[PDB]
Amino acid sequence: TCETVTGCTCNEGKKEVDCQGKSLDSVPSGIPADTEKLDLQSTGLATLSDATFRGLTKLTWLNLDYNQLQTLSAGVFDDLTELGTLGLANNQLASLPLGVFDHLTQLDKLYLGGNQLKSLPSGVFDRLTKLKELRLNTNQLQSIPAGAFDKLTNLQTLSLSTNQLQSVPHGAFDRLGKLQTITLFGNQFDCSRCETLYLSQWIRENSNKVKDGTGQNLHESPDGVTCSDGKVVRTVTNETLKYEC
Amino acid sequence: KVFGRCELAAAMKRHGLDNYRGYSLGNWVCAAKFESNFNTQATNRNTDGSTDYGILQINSRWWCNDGRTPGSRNLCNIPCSALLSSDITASVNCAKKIVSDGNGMNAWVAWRNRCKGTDVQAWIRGC
Repeated sequence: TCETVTGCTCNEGKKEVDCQGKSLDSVPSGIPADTEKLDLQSTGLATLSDATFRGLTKLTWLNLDYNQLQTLSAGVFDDLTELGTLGLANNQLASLPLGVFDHLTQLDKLYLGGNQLKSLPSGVFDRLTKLKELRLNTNQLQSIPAGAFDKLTNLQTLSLSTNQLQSVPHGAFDRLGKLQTITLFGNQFDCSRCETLYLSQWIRENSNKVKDGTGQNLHESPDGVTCSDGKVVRTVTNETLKYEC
Repeated sequence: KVFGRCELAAAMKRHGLDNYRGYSLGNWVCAAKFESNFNTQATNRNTDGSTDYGILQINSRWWCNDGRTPGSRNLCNIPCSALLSSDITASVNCAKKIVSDGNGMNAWVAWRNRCKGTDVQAWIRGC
């Protein structure tokens, strides 16, 4: 029972504020300025702005899953320099602002699954050099920008399943030396395109990474990623595309 | 187990999903395809510390008990481990409770994203 945040529950010891499942008309004003964990999942939040989290500089965990957010402001996360986990899954996000995550240099997990993203801004992840987990699955992504993932040298899990990808740019995964798990199924890879060749060779070379989920102890599914014409992607070689390429 | 498309359609039909709550067989096949890639053992962890399990990605917040999820309700009365089996009976039985809970198949986010409102019967054609 929160003394200072009406109708939310608290653990002042653990610096936790839990408002999950409370109908919110705005983010409450009485949140302790030393709060570390803030749960706002399923509160019905419809907008955020540059000032919404202002002053919550100790936050390390913020959960905005299952709200009604359609856009974010460029500065909404500005103050939150110690954030380690950001939950933005299962909102209605149609786009991300340029620089939206740039202050989150300690971010460890970023959940953007289950939105309506069609594209990613130029360099949106570049500041996130400690990111271990990125979920972009179940969106509407039409492409990935060249070098989108290049700064993500600590990344272990990248989820890209259920999107609208027809290819990935050449060397898209080059810098991901710590990758363990990637999801690629449910896209529409156009295996007539020369860009396929980078992707098929990658999957042959990294076949133990290609999985049907993000959890531990799941056996690889390198043949579960299929071209829009039904062919398994990893079977497509330079020789397969000798005519086209 | 990774099911083939027609193999799963056959299994879901055997277990009574065709037209369950108004949802044709194609809805259930398509849902499995985009939720789990037909993989009975796929899991995905969520921000609130719950986990989505198995071929239909049933969550440990409301539906199954995984012993590590805060405020769990276990409405299917089943360890989540039972939803990782190669036999789909338990996930089907629990899916029947989910689709009965008021919002139909809207619970399934990848279904809602990729299958809802499409020609889902394509997922059982050729079988």
